[PDB]
Amino acid sequence: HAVEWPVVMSRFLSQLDEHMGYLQSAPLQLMSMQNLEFIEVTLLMVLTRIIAIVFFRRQELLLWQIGCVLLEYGSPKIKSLAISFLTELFQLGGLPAQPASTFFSSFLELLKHLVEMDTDQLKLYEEPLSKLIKTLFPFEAEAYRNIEPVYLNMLLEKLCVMFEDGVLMRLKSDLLKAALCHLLQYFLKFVPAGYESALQVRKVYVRNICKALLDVLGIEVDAEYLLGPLYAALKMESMEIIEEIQCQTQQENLSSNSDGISPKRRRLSSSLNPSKRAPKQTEEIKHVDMNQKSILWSALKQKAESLQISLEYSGLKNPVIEMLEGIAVVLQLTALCTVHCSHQNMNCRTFKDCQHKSKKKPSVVITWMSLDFYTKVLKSCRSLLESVQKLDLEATIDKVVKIYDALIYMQVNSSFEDHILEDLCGMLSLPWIYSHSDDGCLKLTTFAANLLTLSCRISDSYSPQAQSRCVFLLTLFPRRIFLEWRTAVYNWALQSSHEVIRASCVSGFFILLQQQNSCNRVPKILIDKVKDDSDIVKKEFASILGQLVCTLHGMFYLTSSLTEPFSEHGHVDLFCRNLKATSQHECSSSQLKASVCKPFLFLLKKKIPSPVKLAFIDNLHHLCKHLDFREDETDVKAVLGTLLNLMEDPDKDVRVAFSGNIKHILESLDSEDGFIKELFVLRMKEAYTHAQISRNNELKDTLILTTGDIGRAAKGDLVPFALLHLLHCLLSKSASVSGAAYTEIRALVAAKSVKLQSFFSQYKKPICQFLVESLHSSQMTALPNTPCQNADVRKQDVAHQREMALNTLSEIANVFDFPDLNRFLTRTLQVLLPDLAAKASPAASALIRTLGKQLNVNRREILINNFKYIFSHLVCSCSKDELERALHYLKNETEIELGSLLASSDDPYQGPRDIISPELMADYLQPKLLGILAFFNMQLLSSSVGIEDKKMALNSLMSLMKLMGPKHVSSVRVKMMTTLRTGLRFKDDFPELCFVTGVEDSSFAYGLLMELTRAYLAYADNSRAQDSAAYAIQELLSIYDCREMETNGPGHQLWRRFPEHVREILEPHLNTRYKSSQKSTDWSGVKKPIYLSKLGSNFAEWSASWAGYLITKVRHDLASKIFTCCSIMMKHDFKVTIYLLPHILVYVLLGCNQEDQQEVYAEIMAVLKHDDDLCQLSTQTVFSMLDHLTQWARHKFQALKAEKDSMVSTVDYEDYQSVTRFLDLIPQDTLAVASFRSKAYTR
Amino acid sequence: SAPGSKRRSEPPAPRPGPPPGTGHPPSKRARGFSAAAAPDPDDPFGAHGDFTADDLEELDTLASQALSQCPAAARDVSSDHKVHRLLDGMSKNPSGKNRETVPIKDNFELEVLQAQYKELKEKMKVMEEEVLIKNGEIKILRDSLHQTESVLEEQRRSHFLLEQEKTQALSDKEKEFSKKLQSLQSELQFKDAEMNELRTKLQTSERANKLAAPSVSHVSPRKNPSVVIKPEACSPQFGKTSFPTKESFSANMSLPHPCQTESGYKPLVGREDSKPHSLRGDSIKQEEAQKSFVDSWRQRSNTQGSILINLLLKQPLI
Amino acid sequence: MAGTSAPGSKRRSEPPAPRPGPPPGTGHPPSKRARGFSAAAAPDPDDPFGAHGDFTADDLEELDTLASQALSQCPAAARDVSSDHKVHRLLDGMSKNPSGKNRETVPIKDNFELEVLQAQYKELKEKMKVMEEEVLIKNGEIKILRDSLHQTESVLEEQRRSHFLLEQEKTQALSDKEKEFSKKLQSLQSELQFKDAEMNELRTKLQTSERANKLAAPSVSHVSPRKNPSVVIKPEACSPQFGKTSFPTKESFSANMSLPHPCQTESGYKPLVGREDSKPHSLRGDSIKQEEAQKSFVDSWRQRSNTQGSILINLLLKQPLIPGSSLSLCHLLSSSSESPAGTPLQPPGFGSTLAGMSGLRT
Repeated sequence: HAVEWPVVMSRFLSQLDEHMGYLQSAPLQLMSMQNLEFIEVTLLMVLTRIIAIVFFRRQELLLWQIGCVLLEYGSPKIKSLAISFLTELFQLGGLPAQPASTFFSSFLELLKHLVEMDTDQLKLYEEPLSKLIKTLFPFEAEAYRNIEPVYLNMLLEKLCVMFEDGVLMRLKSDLLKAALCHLLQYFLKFVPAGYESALQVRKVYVRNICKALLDVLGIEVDAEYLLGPLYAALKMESMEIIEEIQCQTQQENLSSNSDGISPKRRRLSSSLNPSKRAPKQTEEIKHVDMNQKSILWSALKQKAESLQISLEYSGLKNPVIEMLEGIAVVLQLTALCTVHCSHQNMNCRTFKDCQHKSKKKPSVVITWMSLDFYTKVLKSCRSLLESVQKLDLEATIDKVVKIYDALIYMQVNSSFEDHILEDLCGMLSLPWIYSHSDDGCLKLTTFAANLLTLSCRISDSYSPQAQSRCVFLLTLFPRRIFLEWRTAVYNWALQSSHEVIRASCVSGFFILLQQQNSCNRVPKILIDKVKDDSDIVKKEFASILGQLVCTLHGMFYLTSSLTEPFSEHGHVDLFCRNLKATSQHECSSSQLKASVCKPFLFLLKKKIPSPVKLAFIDNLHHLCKHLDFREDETDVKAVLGTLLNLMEDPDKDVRVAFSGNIKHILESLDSEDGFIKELFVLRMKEAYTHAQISRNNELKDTLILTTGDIGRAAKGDLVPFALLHLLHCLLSKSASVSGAAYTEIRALVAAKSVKLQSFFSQYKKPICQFLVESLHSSQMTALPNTPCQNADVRKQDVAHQREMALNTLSEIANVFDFPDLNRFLTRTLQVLLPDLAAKASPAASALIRTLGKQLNVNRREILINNFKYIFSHLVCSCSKDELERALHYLKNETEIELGSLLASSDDPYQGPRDIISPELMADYLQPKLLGILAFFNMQLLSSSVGIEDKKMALNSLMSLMKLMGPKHVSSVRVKMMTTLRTGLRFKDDFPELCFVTGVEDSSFAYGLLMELTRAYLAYADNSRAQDSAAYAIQELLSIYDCREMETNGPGHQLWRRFPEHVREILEPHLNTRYKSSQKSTDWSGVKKPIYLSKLGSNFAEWSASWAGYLITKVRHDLASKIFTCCSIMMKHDFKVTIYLLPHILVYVLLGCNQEDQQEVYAEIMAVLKHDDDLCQLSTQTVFSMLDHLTQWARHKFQALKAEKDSMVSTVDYEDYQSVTRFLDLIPQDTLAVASFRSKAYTR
Repeated sequence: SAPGSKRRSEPPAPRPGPPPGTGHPPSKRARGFSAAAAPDPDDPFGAHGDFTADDLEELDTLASQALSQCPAAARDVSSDHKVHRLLDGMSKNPSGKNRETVPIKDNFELEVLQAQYKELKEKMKVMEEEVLIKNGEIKILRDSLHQTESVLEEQRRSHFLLEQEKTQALSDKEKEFSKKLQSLQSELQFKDAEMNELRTKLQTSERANKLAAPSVSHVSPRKNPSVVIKPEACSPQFGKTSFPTKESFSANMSLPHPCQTESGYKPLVGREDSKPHSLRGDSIKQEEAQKSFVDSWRQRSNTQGSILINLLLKQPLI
Repeated sequence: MAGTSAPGSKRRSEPPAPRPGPPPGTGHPPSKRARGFSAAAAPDPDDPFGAHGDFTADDLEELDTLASQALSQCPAAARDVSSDHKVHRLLDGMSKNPSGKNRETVPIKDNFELEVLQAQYKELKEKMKVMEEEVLIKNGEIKILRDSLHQTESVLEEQRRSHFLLEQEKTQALSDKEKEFSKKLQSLQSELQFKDAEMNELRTKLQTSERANKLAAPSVSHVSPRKNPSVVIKPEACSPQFGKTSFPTKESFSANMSLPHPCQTESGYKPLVGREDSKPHSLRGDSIKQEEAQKSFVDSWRQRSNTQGSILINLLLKQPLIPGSSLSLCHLLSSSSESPAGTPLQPPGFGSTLAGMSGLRT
């Protein structure tokens, strides 16, 4: 308001700073800026301030957006449309606001493209703008950006033209172009010799306007025909304009060269229309000679008027760009002889003192986009010019053209890259790598095929270049990040040596280091980090982890780089990367052994913490808490893999004590367990007696006193490294206590039982190559005994493998196991009766070719195993699994084995199908047998004869299991169970005639002791949980806490239903575990709500966990086992809790703080009432637990009166009082109405 | 069927055009309290639990027009207490619908521009209801205006005796620990929350923030070494304002013997790289020509920040 | 329930009070023309649906006259005539939407009066282009209350005949009486709208008045002057106003026939005969009242209308042959002369039309 030239222009800056802060005050500046734009519309004076207020127009160019009030913008927009209507003060504006008005009209039309909905008024303002713009085209004085924004609006008018469906007619801008189509000819032909030079220069851009429009639009058929009329009649006007250029060639030789450059820009305009398809270069090749008529200097110098009109036309660099346009028009004209000779005439000039480098870009596009020579020789003709360009000291001049030359290749396999890369990066390490940084970035776009075999200099250039990219250090981030797109085209072998050269560069980065290169090397580590999807690069990421160990080491910018590298490791972490953490941890442990080697300093108090702090960092970089021991399982094995001369022994004697209660004799047991002491030794000659002396330094080695089964487990761990490297070391492993080679086979059968422990090792973790080694161990097992006796459990252990990943190498290994089945069962194929079902089981999930060959190996065995009795016959049902390959012909050979090796027959066939239907070995086999039963039922009109008077049972048993195995479903078996019943009759009930609860009635008797069969409850329940697989580690480690809960001899060994799970229990019978900590953190009234107010998934189990937190003062014997279950059920299944939950309330309400029996009661009522899925599932639990109490009271009250030790039993009768008193808190309608609400109803 | 937002824009368009006409701002409570029956007293029934105008249709957002009416005529105490017993009737009770997210923001933004305008105390009781009605899993815009919500209240929550400031000592950057924000505006929501963090002296920061949401802001800032570009024109200034947070940590951790950072040398790691990039924020080209505000970001807001780089080297040195 | 939608009517008036506080802003209304453009934002968006919606401002309420009230706010001050053009895009769009609301189901009646308020407030060509729009979009097959809005279309054209040469009256001379033959018709207000249509016949001048009238319309108006007292009732001031408008409308051919006397008149004395007796049906009835002091003005109105009829008494006799009658209107002319000589003595008024009527009735 108080707006001087000194005041308002100074006020503009803080206003710009207010704009720089944010936008969107309470709309007051929208009143002010529209007044200020009106003040700018008032502005024609204050000449210093007129440009100084245009500094606000920079902010007004900055504050153009689509995030303002639709009123306050569009009000000022039409006010701008009035300001642009009588924009003579803008048409006579000085310099910057005149430039900013074109920014403002851009700021109009860009923000006009946003959505504020003043629909036709904007189009009325558009016609108000374009008539002002055609007047601005009429009032042509200097500019082109004012035309370009109008051309941006004309492109917007083209966007208005070709929006939905309109054929580029009745367009007022094209009518203004049609008004320009005479006004240009008015400025060309008649009465125009006074001021129409810049008007022609406008008409140049005006012709270029609709030309660039015709290049812009996504065009079509004859809807786009009048969009081709943007130039078609104008081509004759361009033919007039070329004749007018000849009239413009009749210049007075006085400073018209810029207009001639504008005429060249006019010439380039129709060339740019000709640069796209389409419309007749036979017209344009004439103008190409007129384009050639610009210079035509060195060869011809033809006339004197054709000399002086070329001398001033040559100035200064845009004429060489017009020669580069004369390349481009010749690149459009397809007159390659006229192109290359003019390119030779361009090669005749080719120096220009600055301007040839701009002229050489399209000259490098001349012979290339045409591909007028051999596409490998075309590189060298450019490279010979690039040799001159490297000789030119092309400080970004031709280096941009060299950056343009990269994608300009467009036909080269590998070797053209090998020559041309010498020219670029060798200059880049010298100077001017800023443009080469774009060129290296251009290479990531250009690398779609390069570096096939002779890449050992190509990547050696780039690894030198990325090292040289640290010399400016801004391209250091650019270089391999572009190659992060581009180094996918690589193997690992020569890349490792390149990575070794990169390590040599990293060593050079480590050598040439003060603090700057290391930061770039951190980025170069980071650029190597995002360069993933290669194991050698993951080993280079392990070298980057060794650099992260170095980032643990140098600690200045390196610890600053470390977590960022760990974030880069997290950026490399497309999973939880414990896989690569297997062996590479030992490399960092070797770096820790190097840190044990870097422990010569007398820091026995300090380095005992500091190397542990070094061990703390990478483990915290591995982002874990309990990994102090879980990583130590391999790290002590890496300390076992350490030679441990003197520096590692006392380190391990202190670090294990820092790890656990693991003194040098106590952790010698932890060095004996595991036998990776002996197993990961595997380096026979020197270190073994030194390690035994180190074991004498650890445990006073009595090495005969060692666990042979753990050594047999180490023999499994040996045969991992198949085979002779194991088998040589196996002998010394055998001859340690007593054993020998290929021996002992019965101990190898225990090692085959330990192969089931290796299958237990295959159960939880994967390390998938161990199964391939297990097949080699199976090949070694055929080398051991060729034991078909093992093949009962071994094939079952192979069965338990078979879908650990469905990794296709295991399919080859299962074929090898089938070859082992062809090996161990060669004399009999006796187990191949039931292994055919396993062969049916395995080849069910096959979807592979050699599995069909493994099925053809069974069809080989249809000869080779001497196809036989019902081993060969009764497998014919499930055998028909796919019939895709000539497996079908083997199935036809099996149909031969179903017929040639082979009513009441149907009643036998149904009875055959009956045991088949209730088999459900494979779900698909049951689904096949049901599908077999469907067409078997399509043999009806005899089944109705079997439906006589009362319907002749075993038609019943057929129906009986057709319901009984339709108990719930498998997914296709559900709809397969449809054709079970409904294909047959209703069978009214006409012959539908006729011990689960005896366990369930003894389950409350099992609830009584929690000792008798709670074992058979809990352990077998965790056995179902044992195939959580694995996810999480605690879900595995529950079982070891259940092994910590394991106790209680031979009756549990009598409970070995899955004796492999008892073997998995025996596997778990060693490993200590269970560090999952807990507390109360009570919030008990909230817990009374968070029985249901926590989010209902395992929240009742969490309420059970809070009940387990409440389960302190209850019968401490298995309360810890319940607390061991509290470790489990926190991660374990909802079902796993359910087998604890009754006994919990049996435990808790023995005696617990009678006012908090109310809290138990508080769980009950609140879960029912205020809620009503996840509720209703949780309800059934609450039912079920109360039902135990009843029966448990019945077990009590029987024994209360079956007594004639009755003293505490009277206290237990007092408990039986109090528990029944606890039942008298609920009863029962409360429960019953909720059951009516529930899943429903009978309870 | 095709007049949803444009015809609804005509209310404030009528309101602001007459606001941009003439003299004093008693019209801010004149037509508004007349028009206050049209939504709020039109929602006054509260049929349990649903107001009469609010929870029937989505067009109950003339409170944003009332906020636009609050933004209409700015003098000097008029429409706020004129809506005071109306908002104590309506907006006090018809704001804890616990989802509300269709203009739950503009419901608060009505109170925000109210608190922005003038006053001390009537909204200072209303912030207790915002201290009551809060969420940690709000919508991305509902989290966004929430950052503005205590922000407009902060001026009287630092009036003289700070009057509401320790009411959110547990509803502090705990609320900024509703992390994993959305795209760069929701990143800028933290930058406005950083802009909101300028008051409230540093006695008990460990219970309230512990620089841990600021570590989550540093987690954004450790990304911000290369997280943004050309909204870096916002974000590097937000990084320059993140440089104030270390200077704020210099006035807190290097105030008397705390150092405040346990698992945050990893956080101060790329912050030190951002401290390396602090004076090197406007150092790409660095020409001698400046239109209005270009080179002053890493010169003048790095004058204090290169000191704050040395004051990022004060509780834990360089 | 606290209140019904009468509180919304208390809010719509309060929204009209928000429009009145917007009308209590200031002088010249480019911002309200922008609000008329903000209305035109809504007004273009109504027919943009073209499916089961309406002009939502008119579809908001009925008594809420914000379309007139913002136009009343747009009558702030003249700057300059684009405010009288900016709502033209708001005018014809909702008018075509009201034309897209054809047959007037339940909401299209109130549109034309909003258009009439838009016609009366400010149109430079915003009525004339609307008349150019209504030339392309008009349907006149009207009904009872729709006869009033058709006269509101007749109210526009004379108001549009104002500027400098009236600028579209010759274009309005195209819009002639070809649909106006729907008299002997709807009720007293519609007869007052027919008197407004007669006020439109006291308009559309010598470009079309020498064509359209032809003295067979005034005789049809003499049937309407019979109809206005007989085809309905309760027109005590209304037919008095309808006569007072006809007192202007019969005197609308004053300088017309006294320029070159074209006038197309076939029955040039039938309408003057029965209406002058129908004057005595009220004025000699007011001379049967014969009061000196006016009641408030309703006595003074019809007496000034009788003083206007005194000019009409001087009118037909000065040119046409008086006392050439056949019926007892000549016997009522003596009663009109009884009404004359009463009111001539009771005039104390302009002596020119007094003494002429003293020789006209006598």
